[PDB]
Amino acid sequence: MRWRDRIAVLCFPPGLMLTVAALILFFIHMGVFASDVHNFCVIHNYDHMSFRYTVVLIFSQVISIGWAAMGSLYAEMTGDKFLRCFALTILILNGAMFFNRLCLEFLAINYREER
Amino acid sequence: MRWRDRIAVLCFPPGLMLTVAALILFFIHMGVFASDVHNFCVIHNYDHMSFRYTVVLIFSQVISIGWAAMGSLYAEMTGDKFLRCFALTILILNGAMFFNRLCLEFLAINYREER
Amino acid sequence: MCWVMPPSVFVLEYYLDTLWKGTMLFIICLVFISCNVLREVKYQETWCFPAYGMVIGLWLMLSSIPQRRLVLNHTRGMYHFSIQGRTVCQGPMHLVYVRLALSSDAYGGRFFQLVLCGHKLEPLVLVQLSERYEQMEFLGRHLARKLNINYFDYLASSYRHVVRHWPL
Amino acid sequence: MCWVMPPSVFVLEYYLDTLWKGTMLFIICLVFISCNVLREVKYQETWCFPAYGMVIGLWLMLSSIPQRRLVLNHTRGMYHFSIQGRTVCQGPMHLVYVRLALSSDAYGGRFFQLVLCGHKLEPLVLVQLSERYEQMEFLGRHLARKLNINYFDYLASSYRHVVRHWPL
Ligand SMILES: CC(C)CCC[C@@H](C)[C@H]1CC[C@H]2[C@@H]3CC=C4C[C@@H](O)CC[C@]4(C)[C@H]3CC[C@]12C
Ligand SMILES: CC(C)CCC[C@@H](C)[C@H]1CC[C@H]2[C@@H]3CC=C4C[C@@H](O)CC[C@]4(C)[C@H]3CC[C@]12C
Repeated sequence: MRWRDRIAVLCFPPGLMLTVAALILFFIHMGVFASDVHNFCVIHNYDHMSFRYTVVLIFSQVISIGWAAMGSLYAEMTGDKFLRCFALTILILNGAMFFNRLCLEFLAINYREER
Repeated sequence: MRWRDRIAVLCFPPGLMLTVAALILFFIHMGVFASDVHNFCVIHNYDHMSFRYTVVLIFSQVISIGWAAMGSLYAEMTGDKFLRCFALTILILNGAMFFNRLCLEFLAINYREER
Repeated sequence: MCWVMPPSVFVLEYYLDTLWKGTMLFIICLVFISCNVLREVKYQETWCFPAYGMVIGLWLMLSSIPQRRLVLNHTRGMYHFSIQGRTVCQGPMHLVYVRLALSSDAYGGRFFQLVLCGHKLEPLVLVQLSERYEQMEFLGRHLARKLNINYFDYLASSYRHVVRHWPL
Repeated sequence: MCWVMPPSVFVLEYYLDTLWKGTMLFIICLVFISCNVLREVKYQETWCFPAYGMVIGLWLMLSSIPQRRLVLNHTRGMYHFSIQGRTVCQGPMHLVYVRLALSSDAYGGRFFQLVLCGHKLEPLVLVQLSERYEQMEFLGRHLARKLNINYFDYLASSYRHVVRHWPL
């Protein structure tokens, strides 16, 4: 249809947008991961490293993972290989980045606080 | 067509993308404008203001103005009112944005350096 | 309400209820803003949960809708999918139906809903009452008296359902 | 080279020269990276001009294009627009033309180019030789000997141009 009008309004076509949201979640979480690694390696400024927001961005991680999955499932029935490849690539990169941040946080454990 | 395939590859449809580039220039330039006013008003840490990059981001400003104008001209013949309204709104916001930053630089002229 | 809505003089109009969810999300966040829990002793801050709630609520609020309508005008109407502004779906019959759908849980309790089927149409979910079967095709005959098109039932054709327009 | 190209046995194939632009942009900005001008006395750094160079060259390189082809096969081919992978434009004749285009400066010097007109087709820009008209329609007759479709001239029909297929 008028993608034009599709992108017009009232709302929007099926899912899609919900898939590209995982992309911009990937963008911001990659930026935060880069800042974490940068502050861990050279500058050594543990005062302003993300030791403080710990569980809330992990919850953001998991809702983004579920969102990318649900978008892939809700976009697979279009019958076109490109959309499926798009969604599956986003799922794979989000899962890899989640596991990477989990390994990073489990590694830097002696640096936050003690209970 | 298959916007799908349009967004597929090899390149892309006419202009468009060149119009939405002005949008993300507006994003980054409004970001640095916000940082500049924030440093001017309360925190007062002029060492880290945008005193150092002053002409290159002005050149980026003028190239974004020209880009948004050329995209509006190159997308007006689609015959659809929504695209014209889109491009004209981006042109207007970029122009008012540019005049705002020109005024602010002309105001803070005693804080840079002197010849 | 039984003799007001099924007559449905000419066109029908329809909306979505997602604006209720957006308004409730806004109310919940505005409660969450002022004087929330003070868990600095938890070595964490939970403002990002209402921030994500605001992202979701703002996106859901953006789902605006002018009065989803068709050409269910009691004439030879085309049943063209109509929206104030843009129009998308057009078809000569054979697509607008009314179908009964069933849902089940692990226990086996059955819930009955109804959908006006078509290319990106709106459903006919009844007002929170599905435990018994009641009358089935009586409201179906009322829809037939409106602009008879279909009244589909569950599973295949078999029996116990009526059709009015066919494309062969 | 005068003989080899006109027969253009069956299909023709075509590409773009924007890859050259991306390549020279990358080379120039790579030169710009190492040991540029030292204008810290100018109270400024000019690295963001080549950063915009990165951006422009990387986008211009992204315009990949596999061998733009048609159904100019010397048969009853439909001249359907063909690309390795996707296909976009289809048309039963009446759209693929060859047209002479003219450009002028403030002085009045005339420059002549050629375009295979159609729905998002590719042009026939000759290799940097346009001061005189030479023979004009002899190459048009050779295109006609290929798969005769049109040979359009400037302005309206009038005279001095030949048509082969018409939709009336
Ligand atoms: C709300 C939804 C969309 C999730 C997005 C989370 C955003 C809002 C969060 C997650 C990552 C966060 C940043 C992570 C790191 C830094 C640097 C630190 O020294 C102070 C906090 C600060 C500056 C945070 C600000 C807020 C932030 C950007
Ligand atoms: C290259 C094209 C796309 C234009 C993009 C301009 C970008 C690269 C420029 C413009 C605004 C710039 C930033 C403006 C402000 C700051 C804070 C200052 O204390 C140091 C420089 C720094 C961190 C700059 C880095 C480079 C920057 C982000």
